[PDB]
Amino acid sequence: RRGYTYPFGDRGKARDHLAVLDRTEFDTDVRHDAEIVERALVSAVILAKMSVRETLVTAIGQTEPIAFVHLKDTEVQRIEENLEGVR
Amino acid sequence: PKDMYLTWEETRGRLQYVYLIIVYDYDGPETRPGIYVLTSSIAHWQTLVDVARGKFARERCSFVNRRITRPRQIPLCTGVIQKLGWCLADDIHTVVRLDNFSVELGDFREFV
Amino acid sequence: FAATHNPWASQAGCLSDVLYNTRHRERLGYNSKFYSPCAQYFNTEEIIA
Amino acid sequence: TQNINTVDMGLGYTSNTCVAYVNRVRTDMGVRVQDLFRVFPMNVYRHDEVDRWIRHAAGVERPQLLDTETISMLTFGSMSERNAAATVHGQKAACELI
Amino acid sequence: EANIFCTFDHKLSIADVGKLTKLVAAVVPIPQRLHLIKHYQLGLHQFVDHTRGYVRLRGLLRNMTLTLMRRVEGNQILLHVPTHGLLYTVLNTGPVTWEKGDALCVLPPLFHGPLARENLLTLGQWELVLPWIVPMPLALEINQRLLIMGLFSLDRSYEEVKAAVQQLQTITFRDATFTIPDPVIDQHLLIDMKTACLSMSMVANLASELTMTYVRKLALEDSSMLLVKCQELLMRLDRERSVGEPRTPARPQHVSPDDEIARLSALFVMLRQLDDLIREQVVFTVCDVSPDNKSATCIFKG
Amino acid sequence: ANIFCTFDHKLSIADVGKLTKLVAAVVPIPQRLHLIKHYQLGLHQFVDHTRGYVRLRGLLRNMTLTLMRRVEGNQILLHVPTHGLLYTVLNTGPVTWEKGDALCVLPPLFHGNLLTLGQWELVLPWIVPMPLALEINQRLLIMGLFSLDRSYEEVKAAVQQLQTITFRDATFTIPDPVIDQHLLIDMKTACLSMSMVANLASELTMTYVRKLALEDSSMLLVKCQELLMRLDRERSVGEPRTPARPQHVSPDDEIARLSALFVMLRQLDDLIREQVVFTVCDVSPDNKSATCIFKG
Repeated sequence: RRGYTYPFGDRGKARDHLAVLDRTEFDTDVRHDAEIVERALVSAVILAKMSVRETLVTAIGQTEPIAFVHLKDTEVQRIEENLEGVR
Repeated sequence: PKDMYLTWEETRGRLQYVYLIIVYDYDGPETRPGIYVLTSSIAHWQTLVDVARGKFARERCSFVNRRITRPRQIPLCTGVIQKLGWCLADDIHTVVRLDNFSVELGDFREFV
Repeated sequence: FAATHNPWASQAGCLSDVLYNTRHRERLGYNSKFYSPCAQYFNTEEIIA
Repeated sequence: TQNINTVDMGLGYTSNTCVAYVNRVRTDMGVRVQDLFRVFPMNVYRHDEVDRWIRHAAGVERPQLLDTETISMLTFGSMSERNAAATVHGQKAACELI
Repeated sequence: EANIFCTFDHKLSIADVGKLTKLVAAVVPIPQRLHLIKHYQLGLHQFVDHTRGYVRLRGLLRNMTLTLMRRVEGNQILLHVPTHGLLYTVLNTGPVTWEKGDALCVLPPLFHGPLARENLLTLGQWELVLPWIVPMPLALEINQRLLIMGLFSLDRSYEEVKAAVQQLQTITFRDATFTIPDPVIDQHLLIDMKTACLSMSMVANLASELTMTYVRKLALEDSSMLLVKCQELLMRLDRERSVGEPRTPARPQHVSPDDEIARLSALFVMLRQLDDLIREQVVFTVCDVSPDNKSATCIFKG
Repeated sequence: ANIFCTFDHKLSIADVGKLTKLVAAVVPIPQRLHLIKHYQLGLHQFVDHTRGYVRLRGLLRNMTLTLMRRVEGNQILLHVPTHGLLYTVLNTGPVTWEKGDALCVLPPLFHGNLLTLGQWELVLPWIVPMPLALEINQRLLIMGLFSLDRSYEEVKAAVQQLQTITFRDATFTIPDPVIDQHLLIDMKTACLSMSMVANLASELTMTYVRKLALEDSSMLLVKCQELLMRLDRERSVGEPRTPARPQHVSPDDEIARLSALFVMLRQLDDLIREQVVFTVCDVSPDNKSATCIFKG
């Protein structure tokens, strides 16, 4: 809903990724959850990258890395410390 | 035919125009279309449609009821008027049939 | 014996040859009723044919 | 109906024609330039407020309300001048070139 | 049957027969379709009754059959009912500009504005008022403005409806201006509003998930004049509803085009049903007009 | 009534042999004038790149049709048909006829044997049965609605499915309304108008059933209001709480809504309706001409 209300540069490329974001539904098993969250996450981060108009990589057959957006680097270190403690 | 004939009149108009009218009553599960032959003194199409709407509002509410009770099935229409011609008030004969009949094969004009 | 006295008008591709060319006004949906008096020197299909 | 027809029997140009004598000037010979905002009526700026400001500062009026003659003005080429009240100088005529 | 004779009751002066003989090839509405009639059944003055409703005259005038006036000889005028498809001629008494290639309708007499009260026929307590033979776009505009004045005026105080109706009654058609005299709320007008409301709701239901968002798609895409002039209306609508932003449309999920064809077919049915309530039938289609706009000929019945 | 259509050009006798094959065809004329030139003949007076389809169907409503009767060497006797009497016309369009079919008239977009002069060409409208006419009319209109999003491919498969047309001995290629990723202008106004009418139909009945049920309120209004509630509930189900319509509206915005609804409904009559012209009678063998009654 925050993606539909937000004005981007172009709307079709944001639109099909928002449509990918609308297809985030889960089953009772968790084997498919851990693979559908990566497509939900790459769609969310490319909305995050196109919403601020930052240059995303566009190599042939290239994937966007799952990265936090617009944070302080000590906050990045603290949140990765927490996620490693989860690991 | 005495069954299909009907009117809303004292039939004392001089020039009795005739009208084929069918409806679509959806109180049945599929459809119960009441086919009707209708004479009338009135000749203009639109005001006749308004009088018929005043007379057949039960089929209209049945039509909207079909629309709410089944969204995937499309409701086709509600009814279709088509005039055939006109006669005189003494040309009727009680099966009611007509001795003279001017013809006018009009168009299928739908209405809701 | 010059090249061109108005480089914004002559070559096919300037503003006036897409503002006053009738065959270029149809790509922009112009009001047909007006008589543009400049539209007699700027066509090509009326001119070169 | 008389269905006449004619054959030229000239080797070259027999008939001539001279512009001989002038009575009057039907146009204005004025400076009222050809206004673009009727001859290209549909085109507007993408930002709304700046286009409102430009049509305010140029005198040319926007469509006030959406009626059928305005739609026919946009789709067809129509009579979009809505001609002047007094007409003491005949027609009006100019154009533009940069 | 094609010819009917109307006889007058009063004696006729030279002024009476002189006023009548200028009315050759004019329109006369007759209700009764009887072979012989008195002059009380002539024209429209038997049903002209103000403070009753213009829609009443528009309703009953729609049912009355027409004729032309020719062979006036005193105490008889010999009206001739035209039949379908033949070529007849018509003189317009109403001051309406006529153009060729145009289709005509019959409306009750709405006054020109000076209120000339040119009855153009003199009796002691009878007048010959005439319906206006009017081109189709003006009559369509009359029915449209009539229905707008009908729908708007419900549950309104006199102030806002006065300040709107004083704008809405004024019409313009080819350097002329007319008004609607008796626009009151009547029963036939009310049932036409209910049918229009049912039809509009059926258009609301029978729209797919892509025809609803096409104007949103073009509002993202293009910027013409009418794009802005429609986007302001839809934007004011969605802003009066929600104080959020009007969302960008999405990708079409379920495409299965037979549903869209049947959907547009039902939309077409309901939209023709809505459109017939403002469109009247063509009662005359012209062939050529006089350059004085005093008469013309027409290939249709009455 | 007779119309005499002459040619100012030179007429080759080979073109007379071409023209006498058009012994009786439908041609439209902009105004019933007794003596006329050939520049008003046909549909070549309206052809361009930008107008396209809906302009011709709008200009065909007010044109009067006529039939060629005989051929003189430099004038053609055109004969305006009158209602009720019957004439023999020729099947110009690609569809073949059957008995009893109501014939409608349509501008020939696909058309591709015509009279040829230096600047003037002859083009004749398709005389199609009415159900096929409505069928390709709604096909072209849905194909115009889909015109903005063809960057995706299942919608490309959809418009490819909508491209062909099923009829008796008929696989036509209806031309694409969107050209070079842009729509022609009158179809753009048409699809925009039906889009905004579909929008205001949603956004005004929620007020007007309330405004109208303060009178006698039958069950029609009740089921209409429940259907409107179903539309609202299925509309805003993926949305925040509700649209939350207000009651105290400004009058003039409501006037500008309703007048716009009706005035854009006004410019869709050419697409929702069909001029029936001929009701056909007994057809010739091999179906290249037919005696038909002019129901106009």
